[PDB]
Amino acid sequence: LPVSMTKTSVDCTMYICGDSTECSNLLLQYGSFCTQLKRALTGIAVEQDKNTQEVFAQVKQIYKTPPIKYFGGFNFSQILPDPSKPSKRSPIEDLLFNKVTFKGLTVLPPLLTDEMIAQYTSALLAGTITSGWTFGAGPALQIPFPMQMAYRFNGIGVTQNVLYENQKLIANQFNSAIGKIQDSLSSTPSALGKLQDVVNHNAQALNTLVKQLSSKFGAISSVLNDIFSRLDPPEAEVQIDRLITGRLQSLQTYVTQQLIRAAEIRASANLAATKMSECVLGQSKRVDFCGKGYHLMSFPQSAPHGVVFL
Amino acid sequence: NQKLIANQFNSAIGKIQDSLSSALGKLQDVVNHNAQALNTLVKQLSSKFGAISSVLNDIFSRLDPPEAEVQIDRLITGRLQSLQTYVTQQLIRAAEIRASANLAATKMSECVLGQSKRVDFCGKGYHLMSFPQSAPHGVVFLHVTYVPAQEKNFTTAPAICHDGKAHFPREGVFVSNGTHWFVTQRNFYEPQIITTDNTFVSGNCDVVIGIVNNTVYDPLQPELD
Amino acid sequence: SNVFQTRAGCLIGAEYVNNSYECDIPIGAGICASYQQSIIAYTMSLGAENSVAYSNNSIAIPTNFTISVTTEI
Repeated sequence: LPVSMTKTSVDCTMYICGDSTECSNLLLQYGSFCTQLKRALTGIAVEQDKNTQEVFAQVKQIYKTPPIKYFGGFNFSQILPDPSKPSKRSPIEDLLFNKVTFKGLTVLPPLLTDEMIAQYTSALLAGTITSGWTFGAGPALQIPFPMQMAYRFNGIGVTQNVLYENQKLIANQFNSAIGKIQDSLSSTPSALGKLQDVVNHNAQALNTLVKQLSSKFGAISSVLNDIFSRLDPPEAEVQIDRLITGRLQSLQTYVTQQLIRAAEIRASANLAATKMSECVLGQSKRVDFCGKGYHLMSFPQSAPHGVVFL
Repeated sequence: NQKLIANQFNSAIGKIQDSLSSALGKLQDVVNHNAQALNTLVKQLSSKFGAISSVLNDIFSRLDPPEAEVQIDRLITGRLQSLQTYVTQQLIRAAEIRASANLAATKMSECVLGQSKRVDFCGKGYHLMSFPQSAPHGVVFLHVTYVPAQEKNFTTAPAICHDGKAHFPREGVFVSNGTHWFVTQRNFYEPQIITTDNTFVSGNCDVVIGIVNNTVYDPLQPELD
Repeated sequence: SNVFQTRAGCLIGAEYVNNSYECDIPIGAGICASYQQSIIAYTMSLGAENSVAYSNNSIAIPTNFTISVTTEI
């Protein structure tokens, strides 16, 4: 699911004019448009840091998995963090990261570093492996995991007997299905796609804006310096007026499209905070919300600008 | 334990008045977002928009009327763009409140009109009830929730083997105060003795790892005694 | 006289501290700033570390309840 998008800031004066004081003087006569455009992009940008804090900052305390990691025979090495890798990203998380890998258009940095967005995921995935659903409803209370699974079987209508009695088979089936997960993404089908569409959507968005800086918009030339010098002062301002208006519209279209796109991401960051509570911190009785079948559990993993739940 | 629950609810309801009075930013954000938008529209009326002056009257008075039209068009086009941006941002803002009205209709239906089993939809905790209070352009819901507290550590065993048949607990967990084995309800400690009433017997004592031997009491046999 | 470089940019007027506390004014890139008395920039603390005590045979059962009337606007 895609949780957040790139937070960008645009300087109206450099973009509309750019090393042309005479243009800046003309721009003021247009109005407060620069102020509203910065207010719009600043709100999109602060939301992009609440979209990423509502999804992963659920847990109050950074819980930690034990030094010895034997959990009933279920093997979580592929999911739980290992110290050798970049950050301490876990092996599936490393693959997802490697898979996905100006002219005033600044790109602000996200407030929470991927070292932290990843440490939040280690707490979420280390008290869901010890305590259970308890961590999200109060003080985290420890339950041995081959027993948390029997309580999660009872919620699909199947008795506890069907886990302890068939425990090793259930464990091998979990460990093997966990193993194929890396290959399913790493067989190179376009699985990440949804997150990568967001990067591509944003990069194309900026490219249209930068490549519209080269458009006459019905004026004599795309270069302000030539028009300023090659035209007389009254003539220059009237032709310049088309250039500033067109560039103001191109910046305005970027923000309108960007607010519509931010809404789609806020919708996907509110579906991933209903799936990091109902599915990561409880068992969901809703149907097909959390898997085709009867949900037994779900595990969070952080990918570039989004979340993968297994 | 009815009185404790009653005072805990009653005091907690008391703190809400002060805490709300330390909060309503989400509701005041809408009032502010709307005001800024209306004034930006009024101030744009006071902007030249690449014209000799904002006032239409002065433009008509100090220019010849047939020639003045192109300058007038400059103002009208700018103001139509200004209104069109108002309507477009307002359409995008309307669909943020429609999304919030839809979650409030859902929270009213699944929390005021019933008890939700969804996690953290109606408070952080296990929902017990929820109360609706009107606020100026929104709703404030006083979600009531049961929060487990004061934990204690015990030794847990998955099955209890008596007479070579595994016995699993019908509802609950098997817990030990160090020496005596008991069956407890999971979300509140209520230690109880193990009898066939609270235990389901399935299988033999050689298939589950962690079965602990003990005595599952028989209720019928002592009355026979 | 206090200058310090962070991924977001150069923060002038604030002295980097090696202490860690919660985020009051979020500067960006993992660094948060507040007012000690001077203005101190630090690395945000995600929260307090707790290690749940996982064990093959230990459970913890909640022995009391609290009734909390939270508010959502």
